Amino acid sequence: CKKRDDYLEWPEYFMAVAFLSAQRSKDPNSQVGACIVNSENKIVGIGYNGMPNGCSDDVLPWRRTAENKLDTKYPYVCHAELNAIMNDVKGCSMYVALFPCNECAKLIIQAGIKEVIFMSDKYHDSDEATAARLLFNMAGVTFRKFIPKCSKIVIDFDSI
Amino acid sequence: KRDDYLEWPEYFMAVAFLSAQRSKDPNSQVGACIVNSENKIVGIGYNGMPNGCSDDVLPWRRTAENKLDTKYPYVCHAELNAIMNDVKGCSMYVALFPCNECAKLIIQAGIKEVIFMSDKYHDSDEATAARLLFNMAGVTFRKFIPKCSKIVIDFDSIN
Amino acid sequence: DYLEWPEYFMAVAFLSAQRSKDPNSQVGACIVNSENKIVGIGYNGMPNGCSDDVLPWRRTAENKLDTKYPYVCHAELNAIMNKDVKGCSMYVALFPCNECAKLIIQAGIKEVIFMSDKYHDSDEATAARLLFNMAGVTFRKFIPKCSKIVIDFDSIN
Amino acid sequence: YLEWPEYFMAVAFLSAQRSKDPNSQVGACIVNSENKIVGIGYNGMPNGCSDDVLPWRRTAENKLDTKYPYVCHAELNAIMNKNLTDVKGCSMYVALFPCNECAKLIIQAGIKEVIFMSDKYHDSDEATAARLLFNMAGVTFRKFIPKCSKIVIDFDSINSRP
Amino acid sequence: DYLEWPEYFMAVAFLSAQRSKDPNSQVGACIVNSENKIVGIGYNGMPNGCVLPWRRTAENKTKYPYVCHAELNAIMNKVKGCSMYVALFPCNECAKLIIQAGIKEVIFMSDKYHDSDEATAARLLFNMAGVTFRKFIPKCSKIVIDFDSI
Amino acid sequence: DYLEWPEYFMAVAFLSAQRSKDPNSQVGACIVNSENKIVGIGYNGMPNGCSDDVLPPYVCHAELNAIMNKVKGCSMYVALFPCNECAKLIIQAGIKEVIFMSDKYHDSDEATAARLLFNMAGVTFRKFIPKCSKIVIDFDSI
Ligand SMILES: [Cl-]
Ligand SMILES: [Cl-]
Ligand SMILES: [Cl-]
Ligand SMILES: [Cl-]
Ligand SMILES: [Zn+2]
Ligand SMILES: [Zn+2]
Ligand SMILES: [Zn+2]
Ligand SMILES: [Zn+2]
Ligand SMILES: [Zn+2]
Ligand SMILES: [Zn+2]
Repeated sequence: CKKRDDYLEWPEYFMAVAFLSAQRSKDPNSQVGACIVNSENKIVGIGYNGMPNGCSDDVLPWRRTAENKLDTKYPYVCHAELNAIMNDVKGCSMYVALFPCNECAKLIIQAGIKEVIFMSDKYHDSDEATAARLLFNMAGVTFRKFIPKCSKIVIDFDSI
Repeated sequence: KRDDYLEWPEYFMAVAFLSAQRSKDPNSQVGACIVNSENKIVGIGYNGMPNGCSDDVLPWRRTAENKLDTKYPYVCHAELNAIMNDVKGCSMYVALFPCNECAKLIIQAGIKEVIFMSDKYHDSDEATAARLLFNMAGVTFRKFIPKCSKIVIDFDSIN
Repeated sequence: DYLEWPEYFMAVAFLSAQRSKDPNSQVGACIVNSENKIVGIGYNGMPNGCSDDVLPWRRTAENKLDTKYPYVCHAELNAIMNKDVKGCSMYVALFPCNECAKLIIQAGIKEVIFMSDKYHDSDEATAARLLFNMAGVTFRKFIPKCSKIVIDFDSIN
Repeated sequence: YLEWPEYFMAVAFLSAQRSKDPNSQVGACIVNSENKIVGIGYNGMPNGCSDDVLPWRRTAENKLDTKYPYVCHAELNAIMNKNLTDVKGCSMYVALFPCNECAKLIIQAGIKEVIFMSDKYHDSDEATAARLLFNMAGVTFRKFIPKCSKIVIDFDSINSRP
Repeated sequence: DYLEWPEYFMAVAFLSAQRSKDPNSQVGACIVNSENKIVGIGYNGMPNGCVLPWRRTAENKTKYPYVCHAELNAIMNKVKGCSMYVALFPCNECAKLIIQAGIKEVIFMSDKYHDSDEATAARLLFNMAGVTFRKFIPKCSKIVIDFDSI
Repeated sequence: DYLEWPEYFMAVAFLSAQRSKDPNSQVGACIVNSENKIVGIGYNGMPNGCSDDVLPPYVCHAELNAIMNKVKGCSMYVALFPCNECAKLIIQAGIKEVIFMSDKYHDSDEATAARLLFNMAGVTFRKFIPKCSKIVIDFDSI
């Protein structure tokens, strides 16, 4: 009687926590998650994109375009990376579904996170992503693309 | 806003079930998740051998002549590991109702509520003693009823 | 004539501003708990390990990547990252922008005490007020009993 | 004067006298690298369950009428009695060599050393399991050899003639 | 026999006192929070990193110029709204530390020096600052720790 | 022309002194860790709860209050060189360095005993020599 060979390994596990957390998002157009892990391979912070604490997802607007900027989500929304850090984390790594914008890059650096592991870099050519890479390069923060062993993971509550 | 997002009860129990998938135990995979009053996760655990103890030398079987040739003298339950990963005033989501030994730890850690998926062994001495201890310590417990039976995580969904 | 706690903490925020290497704008911030301990201090600048003269400080340029705005960190962000702060109050020179407002709310800060609100009618300021209103974070203008405070190191001798 | 190892073991033994267990009293003391006491424990019922309602007896018709299902060992209580954040890297002084269930806790807590006075149950299965886990995990353990066998605490000593 | 919390805490203070290398006085202190956790332990002695040199110079410029008191050491090892168990009623300097530490109660075994100026000054400081002090009355005078007992 | 850390921290010490209701003298102290974070601030005054008391001994020094207000390996910035009682507190707290502005009571018994204790225990004491002589906080600047 020996150990399992088919268990979930730690890299897929941490990114899966990020993607699971993203499913909590009330944003109809974008759901992103983040997971911060320390040198002990323990999770120290988790976040998803949404409105700030105490603020109703049925009181602030979710639309991406409007005549007045104040009628869009952008003045109000918190990115997954911000929420994970606000949930020390110095010498840690962040698993993220999407390469961080430059504003998140600032927080990541000031939080003392030394490594960002991303699933998608879909907006690589964006100003936001270009500024983020430059900040990480100057700060000595690693960023690398996650290459998963599997494309999907099933949580079955009836397995118990 | 979306009207199909993952709600927090299902999320916290999903975290416990995901963590259980890391277990090297061939017969039982159990996870637990501790959550504070701000609805933040403060601890996650699954069942396994202690830190630095190889899953190859230590036995995984459930029965043998000598108990030292079974997993029971060596294995750490999900609840222990969740706690060892303060937690005073928190809630614990766990796939299986805690044993009495886990109940002791849960009480001494200051956990106030236990939310469980399965109570398979309700009539066991372990579960019976666990309930009494919780009753006396003022730790409440309740069965979790999922909004659905499965959750799929797709890493390609971001693309 | 002794300095009061609020004057002291606003003084610490303004003092902290003088640490800034921004050639055009110097801003400071101080975070305090209910026991009147300073829990965080911040000033505006580039992220840790950066602008060793390398990132731009200019306010206008051909494209925004040549300006400081994609790179610079506000005093409020740095104060929060400079040491939890749940149940604390933040002393700021200027009313925080909506981006700092998000961070303040998520940090669990419950009170912002500001000197100036000169951009009150801006979208950034408006969004900040709305978010604080919804999150239950109060904000009040600081009324100093003294406009100036002099620190002379030779005063002791 | 009392040296530090004798002192920390004496705190463990003194703490055991807090126990309401009428047949066995065990104490444990957790100490960090600066010789600061970071946790103290003794054997007892869990928090909120100590008001002389649970059974202390060792034999009965039914196991649920004994102490064993309910009692917390000293090591468990010391660890749970202050994770000032944590007790990682600390040493535990305990009256008896820990059982294998306490071994699990001690390992997962990040304790690096166990100093014990008695190993009277060393030929036990539980003791063998404990040693295996400690040795595998890299937790060092050593038997305490005290400079003296008895320590007297006297409240009159502050007022009395030396 | 069985020890109640107060006897246990005073016993920790007295046990700690035995670590002292001071030949003239051995004093201990034990600081306890509202949940009966020990948050600080101290005994009297010389400063950290120290026959100490220059003693005659220090004496001329008390007979104990270098000593650090049990109460000072317990506080430095710690204190919210705690209680302090101490073998000997605190002096006036220790009273200030205890007040500034936030300690609300001092439980003392000996008040040998009640009529001293230090103790009088200490009582006044405690009364001004709202810090309770009360004399501890033990059951048995002696507690024996026997390492063979297991 | 930006303020550097040492001047900043001594300025905080001097700013803290102005919290003092003591009409005779005002001293301040600021404790800093190796990451340049303020971890404790103090000024001289009456014990907690006793600021409305006058008693024609009672006073708590800046250094004591800074340590009580929240430090092993830290540095303390102080407006005045510590007395011997504060030196004991500084040593037992594990503070490694005292940076002082004034030592105008150097030949006193108190300051001499303090130096002796710091010498025995290996606490470094450093005369602060500031770049700028004065700093002005201007609330109307915003
Ligand atoms: Cl793009
Ligand atoms: Cl940009
Ligand atoms: Cl805006
Ligand atoms: Cl066994
Ligand atoms: Zn972002
Ligand atoms: Zn269990
Ligand atoms: Zn801002
Ligand atoms: Zn045990
Ligand atoms: Zn004293
Ligand atoms: Zn002094």
